[PDB]
Amino acid sequence: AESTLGAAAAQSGRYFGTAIASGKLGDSAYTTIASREFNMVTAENEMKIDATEPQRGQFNFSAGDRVYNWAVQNGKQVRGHTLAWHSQQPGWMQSLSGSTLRQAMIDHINGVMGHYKGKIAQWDVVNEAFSDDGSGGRRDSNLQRTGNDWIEVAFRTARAADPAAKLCYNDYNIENWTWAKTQGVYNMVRDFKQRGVPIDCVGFQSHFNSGSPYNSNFRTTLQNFAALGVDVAITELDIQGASSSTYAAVTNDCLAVSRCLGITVWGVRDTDSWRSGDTPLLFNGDGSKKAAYTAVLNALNGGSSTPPPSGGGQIKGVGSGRCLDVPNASTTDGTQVQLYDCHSATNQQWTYTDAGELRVYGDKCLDAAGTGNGTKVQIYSCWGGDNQKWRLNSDGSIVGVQSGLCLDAVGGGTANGTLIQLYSCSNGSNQRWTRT
Amino acid sequence: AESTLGAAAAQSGRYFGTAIASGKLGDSAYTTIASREFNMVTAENEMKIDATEPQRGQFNFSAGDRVYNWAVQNGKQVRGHTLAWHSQQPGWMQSLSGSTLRQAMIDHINGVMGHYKGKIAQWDVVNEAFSDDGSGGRRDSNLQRTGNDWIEVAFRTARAADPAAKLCYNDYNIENWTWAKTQGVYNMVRDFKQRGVPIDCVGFQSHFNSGSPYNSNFRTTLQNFAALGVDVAITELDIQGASSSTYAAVTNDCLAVSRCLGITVWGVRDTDSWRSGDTPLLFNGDGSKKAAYTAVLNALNGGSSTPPPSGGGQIKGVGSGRCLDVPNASTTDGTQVQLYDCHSATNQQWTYTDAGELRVYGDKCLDAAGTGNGTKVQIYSCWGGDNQKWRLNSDGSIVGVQSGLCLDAVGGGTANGTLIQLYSCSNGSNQRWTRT
Ligand SMILES: O[C@@H]1[C@@H](O)[C@H](O[C@@H]2CO[C@@H](O[C@@H]3CO[C@@H](O)[C@H](O)[C@H]3O)[C@H](O)[C@H]2O)OC[C@H]1O
Ligand SMILES: O[C@@H]1[C@@H](O)[C@H](O[C@@H]2CO[C@@H](O[C@@H]3CO[C@@H](O)[C@H](O)[C@H]3O)[C@H](O)[C@H]2O)OC[C@H]1O
Ligand SMILES: O[C@@H]1[C@@H](O)[C@H](O[C@@H]2CO[C@@H](O[C@@H]3CO[C@@H](O)[C@H](O)[C@H]3O)[C@H](O)[C@H]2O)OC[C@H]1O
Ligand SMILES: O[C@@H]1[C@@H](O)[C@H](O[C@@H]2CO[C@@H](O)[C@H](O)[C@H]2O)OC[C@H]1O
Ligand SMILES: O[C@@H]1[C@@H](O)[C@H](O[C@@H]2CO[C@@H](O)[C@H](O)[C@H]2O)OC[C@H]1O
Ligand SMILES: O[C@@H]1[C@@H](O)[C@H](O[C@@H]2CO[C@@H](O)[C@H](O)[C@H]2O)OC[C@H]1O
Ligand SMILES: O[C@@H]1[C@@H](O)[C@H](O)OC[C@H]1O
Ligand SMILES: O[C@@H]1[C@@H](O)[C@H](O)OC[C@H]1O
Repeated sequence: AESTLGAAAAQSGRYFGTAIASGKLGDSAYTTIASREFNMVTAENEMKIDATEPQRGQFNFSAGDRVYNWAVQNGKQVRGHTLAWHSQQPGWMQSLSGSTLRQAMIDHINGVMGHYKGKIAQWDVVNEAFSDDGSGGRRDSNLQRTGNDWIEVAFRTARAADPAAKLCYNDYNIENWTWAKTQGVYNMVRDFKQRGVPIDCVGFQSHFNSGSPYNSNFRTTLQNFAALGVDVAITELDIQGASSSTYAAVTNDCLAVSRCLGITVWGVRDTDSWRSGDTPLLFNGDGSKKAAYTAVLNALNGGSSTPPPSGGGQIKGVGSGRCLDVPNASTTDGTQVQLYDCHSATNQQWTYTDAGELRVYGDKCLDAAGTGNGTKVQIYSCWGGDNQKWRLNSDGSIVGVQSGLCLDAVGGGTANGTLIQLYSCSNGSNQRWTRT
Repeated sequence: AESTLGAAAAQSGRYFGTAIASGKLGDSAYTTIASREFNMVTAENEMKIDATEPQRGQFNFSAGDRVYNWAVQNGKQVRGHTLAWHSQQPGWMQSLSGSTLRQAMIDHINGVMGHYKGKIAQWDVVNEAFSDDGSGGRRDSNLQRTGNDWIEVAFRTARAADPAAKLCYNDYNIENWTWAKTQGVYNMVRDFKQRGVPIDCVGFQSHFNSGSPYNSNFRTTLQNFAALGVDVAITELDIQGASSSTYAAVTNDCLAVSRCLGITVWGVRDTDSWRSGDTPLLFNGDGSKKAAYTAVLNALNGGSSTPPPSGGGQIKGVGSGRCLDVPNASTTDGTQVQLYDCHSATNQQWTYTDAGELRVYGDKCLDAAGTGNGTKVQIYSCWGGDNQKWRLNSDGSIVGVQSGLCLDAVGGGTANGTLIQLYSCSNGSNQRWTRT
């Protein structure tokens, strides 16, 4: 079922999930995508400390169960997030310290895991316990101030509460092997395994942005932890800008490590993101698939046999043999493109950007002035509009992110001068193109 | 005066205005920008038919004077918009026809211009009277069915009401000289001027987008109308995606036409735009100046003494005599840039795009990881974020759109390897650059 992320992921024995917000489950557009694309669910906030234990000793699972129920009803496994954490603690817990806090921490773990016993695949037992100052030490929080052994205690408590669950330590900025934080978590996990402290997995949040960017050494980081005898999981994936290349790279890294269980993107649509401003997810506001969605799916399906055109390249249609060409190498906005015999000419050299654009001349974008059939495909100044973004389907077609339509040679004409338009996608040779 | 659009425009005897919404005059961030940047105002809706005459015979100038007064008290002239139009007519007018309507049009023109007699610089007497079907003929409206001569009557009536006001015919899609609509309006005005019909100006709304793209022949259109003996004005300018080149082009088209009175953009911030989705204005919602803002300001001030580079060029520091360089021509995201002896190489070839990016390698963007002083300036995959958009100030400084900070050579360093950071613009030589 290589047509959806979850099913594609399943072809390598992995899962592909998302974070579900219970308040969005009544949104049909939202649930339609969520249910179809993922086979793993994480509650975005519903299973956190403040949501599950509002007052000390009083547990509440109405919010968490709404997410859980929806997940199982739709055939998805669930990752519990999160049991021990310095953030989003209910007021009563924030005011605790020392042994009083230590026991509350333990009491909380028993209460939540007990309620969900035998129903959770993975639990992020402890979340973000290391600092970002750069020395890879522990984050100073009320939890850490109860004693360095609090994490160990949390894991032992969790194991006893629900032995069927995989116990994960979850954190961010621990993807780049060169960062001190990453090495600090490694040493802790190694220490745990050596002394018999219960831990089965390490979750790498994977919140990538220009501040803490993706680095190919992520694969080694994954291998390094995997070699300690624990599984690894990409738990909260989102990339600032949503580079197609970066999304594909992350996917291939996980697929390269046998112990990488799966990938969870932190949200469904960009509009649902905790950082919508970074348009970091795979679907945009209107629910359409972004260029990065296609790159992720293709990556899950094993990628392509031959490497795409590195910088520049021509787009040749199979049912014509001609290359996508801008009439008379013009650079005037609003110029409808056409089919024409191939040759070395800039007005026939298109570049597919990580943003999903098909640029010509370096700053002119394949543009669609409309969303319906017949819409002329032209060139317009690049500005990032969804009508300037395209997805390159494995079947050789090129669909408009905004329109959902495919680049179509009018009347299936193959002769030179044949204009390009937007028409319902098919499989006709007048809609398939070959990178070169 | 050359730090604000209005002032820069004033240098050539022109003006630079915007459309003011009475409901936003209580928003200090709105007015802080409006009062500072523009010296001409058009009420976005407050002076239209339905707003000034909710019932035949009874005029309500409250909202209108609110805008007019704010304008005058803040040193701005006013464009009256608009006296006779098929849109936004009150309910009672939308039903009138023939004679009674013709008389209603006249009375309305008399009432409004009477109230504002001698206070209005330009009045859009007639708005959008030609259709977009491609015939080049009049639009079929209750107003047109009263007699093809309605437009002539409106102008004769207007001249009578207030002879001190320049009377304009305003429309959209009349910017491209090759369009039939444009010719339809051209012939009418030519006829009017010959037969003596009182008309002083033609307003070009200038709403450019992928559907009706800006075309360089726009200057030809302006020059052809100017030749007829009428003034011309860019009345409701907004460019989809707000390309710097296009904004600069339209500005130069006006500066090249002795009869072009000035330029008005249809709104203050992108969030105030009637078409926010197209982010077609000069200011972002947070109030920051967009790349296009600087392109317009530079254009109004007479452009750069030397013709700016055309994609893929070097950026050399004035104080160091060294170029903006990507260490070892690395392509990895997060790599901070440096200064280095200038030489022909891709890691020194920067392309400034219409969106305001400084690209390298084709799909890598000069990127600011944060917004405070000391923020590292690096390269990151291009995605259109404001932390990847820059303004090329005429003084040679390069300011980040998001941060409002200038590219800065750390500690005024001048040697190879000096790193680049963001910092408060200081006019220092380590913040000045020459593009070649
Ligand atoms: O709630 C959590 C967020 O607070 C957390 O924020 C991360 C903070 O660090 C960011 O990267 C920094 C970039 O600048 C360097 O100097 C710092 O050393 C880096 O840590 C990172 O991008 C943010 O996401 O993210 C996880 C949330 O749960
Ligand atoms: O007002 C509260 C909101 O600010 C709060 O926002 C949530 C904060 O956590 C987000 O998820 C985290 C992302 O970073 C990872 O490192 C963490 O592990 C995640 O838990 C979540 O997406 C936001 O919605 O939600 C509750 C509001 O009351
Ligand atoms: O609900 C009403 C709104 O829909 C209405 O929107 C205004 C419509 O006119 C816009 O200005 C015109 C843009 O097109 C040009 O050709 C015309 O000449 C302009 O007048 C204006 O910006 C919108 O706000 O406003 C009133 C609401 O009640
Ligand atoms: O205007 C006409 C187009 O609308 C028409 O479009 C075709 C519809 O059927 C699809 O299978 C074809 O691929 C598509 O081109 O083509 C003829 C043109 O005159
Ligand atoms: O209300 C009017 C709009 O309907 C009008 O729309 C234009 C129609 O033609 C297209 O080519 C243009 O892109 C589009 O803006 O614009 C003027 C406005 O007053
Ligand atoms: O390289 C940086 C200098 O360019 C920077 O210069 C300061 C800019 O702001 C002005 O108000 C100060 O007077 C001036 O010194 O200082 C920091 C340095 O790293
Ligand atoms: O765009 C076409 C150009 O590429 C070709 O060389 O000559 C014919 C033109 O229409
Ligand atoms: O990036 C620099 C490169 O351009 C120069 O040639 O050698 C030194 C490098 O740091």
